Amino acid sequence: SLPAHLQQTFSPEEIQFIVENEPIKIFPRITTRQKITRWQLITTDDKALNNMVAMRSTEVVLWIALLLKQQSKCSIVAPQWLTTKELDRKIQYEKTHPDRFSELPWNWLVLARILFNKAKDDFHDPIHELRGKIQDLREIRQIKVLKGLKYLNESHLQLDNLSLLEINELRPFITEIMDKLREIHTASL
Amino acid sequence: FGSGNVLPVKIQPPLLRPLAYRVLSRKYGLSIKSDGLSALAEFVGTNIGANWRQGPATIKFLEQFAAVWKQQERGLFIDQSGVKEVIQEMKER
Amino acid sequence: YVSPQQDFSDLMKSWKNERCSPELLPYPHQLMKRLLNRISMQSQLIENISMGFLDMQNASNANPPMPNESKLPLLCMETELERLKFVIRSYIRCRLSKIDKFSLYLRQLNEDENSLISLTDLLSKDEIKYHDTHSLIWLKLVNDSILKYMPEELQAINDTEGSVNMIDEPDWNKFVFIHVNGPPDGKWNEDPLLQENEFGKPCYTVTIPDLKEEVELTIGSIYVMRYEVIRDLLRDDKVALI
Amino acid sequence: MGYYDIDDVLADGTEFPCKFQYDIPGLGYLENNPGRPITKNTKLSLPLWLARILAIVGPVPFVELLPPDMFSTKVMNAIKTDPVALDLHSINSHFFSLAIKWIMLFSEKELANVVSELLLQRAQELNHHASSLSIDLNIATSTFLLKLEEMEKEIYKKSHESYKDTKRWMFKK
Amino acid sequence: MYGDLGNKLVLEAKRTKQLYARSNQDVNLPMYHEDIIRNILKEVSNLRKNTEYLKEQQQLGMLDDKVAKCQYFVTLLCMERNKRCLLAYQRLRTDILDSMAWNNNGLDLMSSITFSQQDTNNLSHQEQEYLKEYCDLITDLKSGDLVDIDLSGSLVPPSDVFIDVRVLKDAGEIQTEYGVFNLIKDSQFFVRQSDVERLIQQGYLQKI
Repeated sequence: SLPAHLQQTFSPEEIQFIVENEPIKIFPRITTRQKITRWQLITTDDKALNNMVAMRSTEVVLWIALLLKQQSKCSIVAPQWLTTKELDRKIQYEKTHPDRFSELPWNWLVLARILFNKAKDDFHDPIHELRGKIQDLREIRQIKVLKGLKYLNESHLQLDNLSLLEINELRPFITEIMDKLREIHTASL
Repeated sequence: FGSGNVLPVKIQPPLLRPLAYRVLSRKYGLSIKSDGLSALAEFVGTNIGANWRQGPATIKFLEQFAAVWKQQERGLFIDQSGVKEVIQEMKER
Repeated sequence: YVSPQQDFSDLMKSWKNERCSPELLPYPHQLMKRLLNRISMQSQLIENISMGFLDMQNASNANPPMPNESKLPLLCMETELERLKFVIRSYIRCRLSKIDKFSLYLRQLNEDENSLISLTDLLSKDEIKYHDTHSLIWLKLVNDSILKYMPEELQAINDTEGSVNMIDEPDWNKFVFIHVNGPPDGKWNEDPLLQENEFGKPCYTVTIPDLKEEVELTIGSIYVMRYEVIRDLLRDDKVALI
Repeated sequence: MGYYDIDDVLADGTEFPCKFQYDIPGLGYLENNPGRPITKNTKLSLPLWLARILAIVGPVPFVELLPPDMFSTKVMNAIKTDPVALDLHSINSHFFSLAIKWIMLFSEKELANVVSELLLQRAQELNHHASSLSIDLNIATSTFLLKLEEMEKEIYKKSHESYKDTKRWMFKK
Repeated sequence: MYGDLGNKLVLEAKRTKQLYARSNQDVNLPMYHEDIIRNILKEVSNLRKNTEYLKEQQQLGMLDDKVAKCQYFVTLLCMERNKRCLLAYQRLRTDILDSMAWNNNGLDLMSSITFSQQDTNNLSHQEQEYLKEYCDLITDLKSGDLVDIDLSGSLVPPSDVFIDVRVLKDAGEIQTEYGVFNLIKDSQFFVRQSDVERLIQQGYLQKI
């Protein structure tokens, strides 16, 4: 809260927490179907976890999936946007329109890093190609952010599709610059 | 702290340490050493009759043991003196 | 209500709004009570299974809890409780710091008769005790240290008529990042504030009087905006601070 | 209007030129001349926490505030010609706070149009230098950070720290 | 002129703030400035004497009112400036003290075992008293309605269930809920994160 800044900005670890508080799909390697000890969770619905059958698709929260993959009882399926084809489509869309941001999920960087670190085996494409494509996208997004920073004023800004980490790393500069501009304008009234 | 019960049954600290841990280490205070834990078995076994399923008695005992360590400076680790502070507690009353 | 998932969603949204907002937001009295009761019951539950597993083991040198369908459930209980406790702790400490920053302003609000804002609603009881104790301690410190050697004309720690105002108030025009959720639940036709725009989804309208302009917020877009013009929408859950 | 702000307290203690419009005895320690009383039409440099109030109470006030040296036509022309290269630290270590103060006391729309542009054009260079995280395997940064106002150093430090934490979390192995 | 000394005090505060701002780990407050503060006290006392003298000299009616108003305003303004400087210095030092008091898991700080971050003699007596009541306030907060939640706990989110830790200082056997840890120096543990948060916070363990 108070120590180490934290007054008005989130740390990267808290952003990671928020990201891991989101659902994901898995392929269980165990069967916990009720016969013809139970999970009984208090913050997430446990219906899927209680009723599990092997070699079938279910969805749970992300951190439970990581805890299961720590053991040998899970296999997380990466989202469909984590593919070379779908990344090359977004790169082209990014190139063609130099005044809007492409539509990527608000956790693409954090999810990509977490999945590359933990579930390296589950990817179908080679991981180095995807890692290069992520950097290729990030550089162009940085160029567009740098160009858009010139239009700062006292009224309001619109950043339609900027990601969570990109917003977090830029908030202290943007807010303070516009605050100072607003004070300068208000003083002259 | 009271007397007149049936008899001091002897029990191993393994079945006593969870309550002491939750009361002391988690909330306020810490470092219940093994020798100190064994020392804290005798006085709680003095009135052992019909307990570990009872109500306030054990919690109040742990509260009173914490009272000395807030009052006196002492330290962190709990040693064979644990009976020495209960002597002070019975001196207080 | 009667959904444990929505309690966690509401707690998270309240925490996120609390960190990024300049003012001192109202306290969600009922949600905190429900969450504390749930934590109290859950801790007792895990303690009960732990005791039950331990007692049987020592009786007749029986086998430990058989590993399959045993360890993972209880481990999940523990880690889930740990995360929830962290979230509530961070929320409480952040609001306590904000209480520290605005002691005199809160006192002046409480002392004003014609003020709809009252500390019984905006402040929790433990926060009331904290405010009262901290104010007295700080007053004792300053009175013993400095203010005793000062003329009776200026011996007040709160002076609104001096050269510089000694009572600080929240910044009502701070710039924040917001996301336009839209209606809290649905029924887009029901909301009177929604108004359609050309070839687009319905957008809210706000006015900036100092600039004297009308700003339209389209649903699904992220904005950098003043805090005052968006207070009502945030209070009614139309927008969320990011 | 921050009572407990350290930087506001420091910036509020700067000396501004002013002229006495009355003739009064008993003063003189303002001039460091104890016994000598002050005369009429005398030009002295007084601190801002005093000159601000002495120019309000009288009608004609006791003291008139004179145009400052830091807001001359030369400084405005230098600001307009090249904002980035200008050394604001040499002009004054608290340029911006005194600028908003001067705009507040005397409503000047011209100064509000120049200071805003100066800040907007220097923000780009501030961001460029703050985003440049070194990689282990320049003279520009050292030269530029010696031309920064007291207020701009805080923004530079915040932006730099945020960028370093983001980079650290991204590449933690 | 009169307030020119107090500015120096404010300058000192700025330096302390930098040590607070550029602090990878917790730091200690420098020495108190009782001599400078006493100098401002002496000069404000002299200003009070001057205001009194002006009061009598005006109320005998030897001087014009417009003349006396100016020096009255000057003395009042100088006293206000000195009060502002002293209060700002005091509030900064108070904020740092509150931060340290929160960052030691409550406790009585200097009376009991401390993390050796601060020497006793740096703080003023009134500051030492203030710290004591603030610690008591933290203590009776922690026993409030929020007993289950540790309001003085760690503020970094939990994201690793099992961690590797290394012992820094030697110690004896310590009982934990359902087990025992033997703290032999230069030994490594693989255990759950929740058990060793307390010991890492107190410097008996390393790594995470």
